[PDB]
Amino acid sequence: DVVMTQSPLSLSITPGQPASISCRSSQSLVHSDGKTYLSWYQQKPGQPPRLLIYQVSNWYSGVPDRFSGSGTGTNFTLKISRVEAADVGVYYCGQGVHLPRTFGQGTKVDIKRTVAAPSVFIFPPSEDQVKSGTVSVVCLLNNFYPREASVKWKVDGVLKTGNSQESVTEQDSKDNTYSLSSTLTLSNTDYQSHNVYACEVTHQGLSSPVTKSFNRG
Amino acid sequence: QVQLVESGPGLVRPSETLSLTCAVSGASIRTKAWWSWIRQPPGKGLEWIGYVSGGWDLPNYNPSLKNRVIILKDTSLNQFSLRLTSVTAADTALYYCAREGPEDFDVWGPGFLVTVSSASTKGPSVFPLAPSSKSTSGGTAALGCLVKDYFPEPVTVSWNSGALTSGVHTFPAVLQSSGLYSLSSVVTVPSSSLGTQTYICNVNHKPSNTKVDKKVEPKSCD
Amino acid sequence: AVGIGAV
Repeated sequence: DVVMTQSPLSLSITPGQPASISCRSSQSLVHSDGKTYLSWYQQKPGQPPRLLIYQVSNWYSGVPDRFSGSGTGTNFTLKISRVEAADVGVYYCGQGVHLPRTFGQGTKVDIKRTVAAPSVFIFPPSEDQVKSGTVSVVCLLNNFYPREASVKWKVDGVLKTGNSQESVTEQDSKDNTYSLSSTLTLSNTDYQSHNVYACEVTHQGLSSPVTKSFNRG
Repeated sequence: QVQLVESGPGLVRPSETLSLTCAVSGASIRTKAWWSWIRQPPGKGLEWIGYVSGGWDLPNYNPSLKNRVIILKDTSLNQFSLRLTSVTAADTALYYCAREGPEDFDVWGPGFLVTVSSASTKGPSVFPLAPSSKSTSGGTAALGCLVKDYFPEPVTVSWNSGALTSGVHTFPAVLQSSGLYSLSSVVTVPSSSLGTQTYICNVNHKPSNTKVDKKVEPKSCD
Repeated sequence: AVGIGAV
């Protein structure tokens, strides 16, 4: 294969600044027809990639001029001149001259923005959940930055470990923020054996960890 | 105007053969284009599987596939299909059908998730995550839907049949110890709206042919 | 690109 290497593999862009990804190939991408067949694609989460550039510097229909491509031979460079919030995602370079077709491993682009403390909510289980056999208590951290945060579960005042699962969204396309859900799963026996449920959130944007709680029933 | 859509099974047993079909509309398959299949294991890079030509030249596949790939084209139905034999867990990924044209890969399908597992399909349970007055963080409250105990991926969650989009976060599914998946979809909304506007989560799980519309409202004593 | 590589 023609091995494609991207650099860096993780690129955090600073607002108001330009950004640059490099892609290097193990062989020349110059074809005998005189053209260079290198392409740049953008992939937002949960959707297929978008064709941005073919033929290192030509733009695909509908792609804005702020995306630019340069390079010769084996060195290629994609620059985002002034970023938008929607521009988070994974960027790939791909050669379309050699078989088998190959792509880079991809560069994950996340934006830098102002810190924001999470909005914290707790969701007690519905009665249907209690009837169902198992119960899930949810603690939600909405719309925070940066990504690092810690959630601790406290039942009747005591720390409870080993029954929780975390899931984090990708950086939002609108306000470039993150959100996190922590789900605590218990039996209804275990759920009704106790009364007070709380999640304590520690995060950089909080002067002190914030606790949200509820009383069973 | 060119649109491609992938269809097939979401579950295939291991060592069996994976069949996927990409239907093309907006352009004839008998054009100067290479109709291609490319796969991506979730959260990883793209692996080029191969192509079938719109003309008369022979198809070519990735040598990494170890002579397990057949790519076929059907002009009468205007579609092309992938057959991949002797699948393993490594073949579990997102499959994209695309058109390599005079520029480059012009158009991609939305992507179809194929999971290689022996486990039996299970539809999800949907529970409301209700907002409360004790939980109002300023002027906005949050409500949502918990989708538990389904298999396999994925489910789709919308709010108010797609009318409500801003402020919605559908979280990545987390795999339980049972072998089933669970996720949550939440939304922030002005607490004033709680008195007037009704909020409905629409969950769809096609592998289990389950569609659930569940309205999330505060508790009867709240 | 279509047709480039089997040439």
